[PDB]
Amino acid sequence: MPLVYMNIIMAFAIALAGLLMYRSHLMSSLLCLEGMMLSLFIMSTLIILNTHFTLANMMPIILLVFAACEAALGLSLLVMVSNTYGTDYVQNLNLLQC
Amino acid sequence: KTLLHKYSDIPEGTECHRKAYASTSIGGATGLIVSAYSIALKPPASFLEGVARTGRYTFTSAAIGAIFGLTSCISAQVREKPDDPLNYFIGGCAGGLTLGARTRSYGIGAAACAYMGLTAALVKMGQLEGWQVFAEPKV
Amino acid sequence: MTMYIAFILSTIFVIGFVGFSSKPSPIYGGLGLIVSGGVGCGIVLNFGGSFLGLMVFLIYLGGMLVVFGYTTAMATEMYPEVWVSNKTVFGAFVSGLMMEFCMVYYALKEEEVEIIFKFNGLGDWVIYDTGDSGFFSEEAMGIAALYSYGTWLVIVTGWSLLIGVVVIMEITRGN
Amino acid sequence: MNPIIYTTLIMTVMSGTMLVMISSHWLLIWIGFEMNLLAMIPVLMKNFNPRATEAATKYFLTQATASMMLMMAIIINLLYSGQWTITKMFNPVAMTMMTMALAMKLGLSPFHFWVPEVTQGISLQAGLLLLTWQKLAPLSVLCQISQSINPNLMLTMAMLSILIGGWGGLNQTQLRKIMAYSSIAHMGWMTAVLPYNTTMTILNLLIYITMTLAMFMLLIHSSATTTLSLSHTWNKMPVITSLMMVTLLSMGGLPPLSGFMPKWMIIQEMTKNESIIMPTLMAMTALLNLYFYMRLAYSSSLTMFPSTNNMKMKWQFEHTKQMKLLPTMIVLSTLVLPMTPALSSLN
Amino acid sequence: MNIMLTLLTNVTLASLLVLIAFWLPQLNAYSEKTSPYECGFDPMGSARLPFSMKFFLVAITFLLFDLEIALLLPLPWASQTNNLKTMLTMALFLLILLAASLAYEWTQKGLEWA
Amino acid sequence: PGIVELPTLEDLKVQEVKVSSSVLKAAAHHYGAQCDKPNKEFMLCRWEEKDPRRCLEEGKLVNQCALDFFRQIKRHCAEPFTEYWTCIDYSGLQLFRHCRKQQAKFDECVLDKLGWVRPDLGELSKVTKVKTDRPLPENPYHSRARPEPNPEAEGDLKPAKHGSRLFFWTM
Amino acid sequence: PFFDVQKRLGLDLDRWMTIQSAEQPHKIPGRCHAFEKEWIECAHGIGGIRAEKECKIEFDDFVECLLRQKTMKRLSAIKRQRDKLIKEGKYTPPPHHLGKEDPRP
Amino acid sequence: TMMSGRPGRVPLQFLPNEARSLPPPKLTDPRLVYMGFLGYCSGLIDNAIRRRPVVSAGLHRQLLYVTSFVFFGYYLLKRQDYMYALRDHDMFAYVKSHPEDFPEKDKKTYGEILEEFHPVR
Repeated sequence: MPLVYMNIIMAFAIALAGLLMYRSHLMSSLLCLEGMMLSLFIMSTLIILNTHFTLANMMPIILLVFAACEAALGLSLLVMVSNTYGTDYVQNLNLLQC
Repeated sequence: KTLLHKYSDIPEGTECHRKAYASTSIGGATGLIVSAYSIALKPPASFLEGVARTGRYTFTSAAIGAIFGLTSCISAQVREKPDDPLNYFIGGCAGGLTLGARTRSYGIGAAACAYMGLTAALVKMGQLEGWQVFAEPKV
Repeated sequence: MTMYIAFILSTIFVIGFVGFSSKPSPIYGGLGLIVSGGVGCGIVLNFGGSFLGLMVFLIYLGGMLVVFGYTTAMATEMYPEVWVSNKTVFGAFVSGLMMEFCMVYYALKEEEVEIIFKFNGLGDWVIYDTGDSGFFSEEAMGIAALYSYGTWLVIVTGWSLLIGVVVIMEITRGN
Repeated sequence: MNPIIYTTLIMTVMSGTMLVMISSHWLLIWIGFEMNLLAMIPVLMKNFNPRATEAATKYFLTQATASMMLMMAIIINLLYSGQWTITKMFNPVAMTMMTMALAMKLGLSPFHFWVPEVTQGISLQAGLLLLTWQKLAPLSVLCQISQSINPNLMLTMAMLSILIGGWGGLNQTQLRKIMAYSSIAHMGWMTAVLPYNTTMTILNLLIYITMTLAMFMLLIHSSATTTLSLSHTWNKMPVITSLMMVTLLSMGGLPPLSGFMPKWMIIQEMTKNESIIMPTLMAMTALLNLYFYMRLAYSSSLTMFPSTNNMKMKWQFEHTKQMKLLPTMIVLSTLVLPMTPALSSLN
Repeated sequence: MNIMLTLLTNVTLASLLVLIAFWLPQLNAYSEKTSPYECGFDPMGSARLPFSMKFFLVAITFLLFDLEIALLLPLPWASQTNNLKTMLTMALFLLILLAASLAYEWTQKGLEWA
Repeated sequence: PGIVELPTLEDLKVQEVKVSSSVLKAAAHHYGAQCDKPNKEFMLCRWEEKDPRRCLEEGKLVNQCALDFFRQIKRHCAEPFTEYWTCIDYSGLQLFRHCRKQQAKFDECVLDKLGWVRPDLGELSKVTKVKTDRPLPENPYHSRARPEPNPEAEGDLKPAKHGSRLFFWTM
Repeated sequence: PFFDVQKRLGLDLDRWMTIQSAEQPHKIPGRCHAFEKEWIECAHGIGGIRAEKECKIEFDDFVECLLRQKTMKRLSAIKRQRDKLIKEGKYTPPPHHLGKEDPRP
Repeated sequence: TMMSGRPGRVPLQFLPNEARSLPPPKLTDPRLVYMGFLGYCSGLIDNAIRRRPVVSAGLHRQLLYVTSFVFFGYYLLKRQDYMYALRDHDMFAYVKSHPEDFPEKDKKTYGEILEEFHPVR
């Protein structure tokens, strides 16, 4: 594996760590999800282009489509959370416990 | 897995110091994992408090491992019976007593002695008889 | 230096990720995401994926626009945080940059680094193929096969998007 | 939510599961999981409460992380093999990541923290959908990739699931959280046999789905979300609480009830592979689930708790809506043991 | 590399212009001159407080439609296939699904604001 | 594993067709019409063999035929061809459209002096037959022996000896 | 629970993109079409358990074509040896490698 | 796992044509009778849940319950028998094809064999 694969997988690892380590805002963690999706797009595109898997050059675009679907879902939930609590802070998702 | 290989490689009833060191390393690793989970799930108020909790858990685990290994190896040497599970039982009860001392409770000490000693004896028996906690699928 | 454009861009990508992952205010994390998207476009174009890279840049440019508006609306704070406004954000940023620098120098110097997989420090130019695609853009022809070969993917994705519009409407109804 | 929209969303969830269970391409399986999440999120919030929104957010975050990890595993397997087909996974790190993602989707500990909260937040019907239908796709994917799975990781997750599902339920007075923890324990039972025999996992899944459907439909019929609310049911509808007691006993695994057969066959299959300590520990830890099941039974049917005066009005009226499949679900959950040899049909 | 050179040249020109603007002129910066502008009177609150977006739904739908923009851009090369029947059917399927989504949001009062 | 048997430098030395891309494109149609046989033989060799080494001699023949074609052009139609390929060179895309008149001059001269007729649209793209004395490669992929398939479908089904034979069930 | 509805109904919903050696637009070959074809043909109808060891040579060749780990390692070793020789002063790159000769067309 | 990848298995087929060679389950099979009993219990539970007369109300509904359960049970029993018969067929075929792995053992009478006697004292 060339080093670019190393860097892109490192980017995915960093984004995963960011998402799993929340601070206050939910928007930042949704941005970490989008970053993970971008890293996955780059990895898939590099693999499919280096291996000349022609009929697999569409898989990144479908991955991006469902990444944007996920992003839309996240924002639509964040809007309701903000409406019900006034902020996007994760500490307010505390009613359900255990 | 290297720590487990280190503990296993030293022959039973021999090189008691190295066996105790391996047991201490294993206890320290387990304590570190427990401390990480405790810090995550139950947040510590301060970084110093988190360090204190990590040190307490790690030292308790390391003391348990060191006492278990030291007592088991010394008993194996003195009795001169290497494969007897009773040595592991004695080591486990000593570890439970150490846990009770660290927790400053007699009841914890006694319950830990019974359960931990029995578990250690069972582990030694599994070594001798080839018991598999995780079995490779063979059907 | 132009022999390793890909590596420089990938390092910039990782730095942007360490920027938006340390979680500054969503504005500067969006800045990081935009920069990383541009750099990823650069990498994919260097490997021959002009359409894909440009598409990622275009889609993330629009996506981060809605994120910016949402931030100014919901994820807003009186004193928005930069990577040097809190010890936690700066700690994360510095740790991420240091971790990169560590692996970067490690792999560049050592012939074969192995963090979780095995990586070879030889430039990316080595792996490239010597064949010719003739009068064709393989990426374009493959991406166009979504309509001739990927009828099933088109069906699934179109349904997913329509149901996504419906889902957003329902999730934001708010009773 | 307009009933047409609700039907469409439920069909979308089922179609995502069907895509997962029908596709030979990893991309399409991941697409099915994504469609399941997209459709499910609005379904969980059909009744709008702050709790419903919190549960939807938690579920979305956990499932999105699981999906991203699964996609990374797929991409790594593609990088090291060049194959998109669902088959043996040729890279161990990808296999570990995929197992983690699928366990998180299934709620296997140490990824169980979301299940009780989500179950409590959502309604009983959304809870039924979450705890019966959603489990199908990850278990199907695990069954297809069982050979590649490292037995140690799956078995560790299963044992932790059993232990935690047993422990947490002891402390619960909310019926939905109790169901969530019991689901965790039963899922731990199902994944234990995945490395050894997949048909046993399928059989356990079917028995568990039948029992969970019966329990959730009985709770919906009684309109109870807490133990005290269920306690009153004896005054209004005794038969419901009696059948609940029978179903709880089956869930505990007591012979001769149908809950016994899955544990029985899992123990047999594990023993055939020389696994003795693991089955013994799993069977013993199942007693805690039995304990909280028995406590619920004591509250509901075996002992008659105090009622309220206003129940006299409820006596006059009768339940308007009928759940057609409930009696057959009860009968299957409780009286199917004499028919175990038929476990070769799904075989 | 030509694109990189052009980008560098343009960015360097802009940065040089900024430098010349911030260093050639004379400055007498004082607090009142650098205070925020609120049409002569002083601001009441901050400009970093939340600013309600009355068109949030349209923005999320914009993301979802930019996805379709991405999916439709390959069409120019798609018309070069031999299975023009299937290509045309799927392209019209995607465009009709986008139209359906727009119609649904419109009829459900989703394109309206507030 | 084994050493790769790369051919020697001397064997791969050949006379080279040192003409620019515009010159080749100007004569491309007549070149394909005239030199089809050797070029098709080399193509068949390349595609069947799947080894560049195996087909070196046919490539040498291809180069020789191209040289002969250009030599005949130089002998009989040099100036009109020079004007033609000069015209194509100016266009960045080397389009044929801009140079139709000079192409007409070249085609008329070639038809008169050498008798060559330009192939019509859709002719050089036709799959052609090639008669070859070179044997068809038996194992062009150098594949190993395929693993033997499992035994299958022994015979008829009879009921289980004693039923399920599951614990206590008698049926 | 992989209900092979595609095989039952003869529908190629997604199998067309499953492998790199399948039909692709304009017959554009994959970068490892030969190795993938050989591996698929070797491991056909013998089961995964058998194919994992009876076609291991084919699979290793396919993986080498995909990743070029061994080829990259050999190239890196050759470059390291060449650089060490240059440092020692006992090696001199040929003029054609240095650009003193016109490469073959 | 196991039989899932058996060669020649048509996907999503409940009963292969090969099963027809096996004897059909008898309509008086105890297992089918138990399935009918389950159907009857289902009808009784339905009546109890809807607060109808348990044993007399809805005879048509109880008949439908019993008939549906027996109808599905017949095919379920047929498939179970087919699967067990396939298992036995494959097992015997494998034993025949691998004689070394399943060697015939010399039979020694108890007189020849020595088994230690442990006195119960």
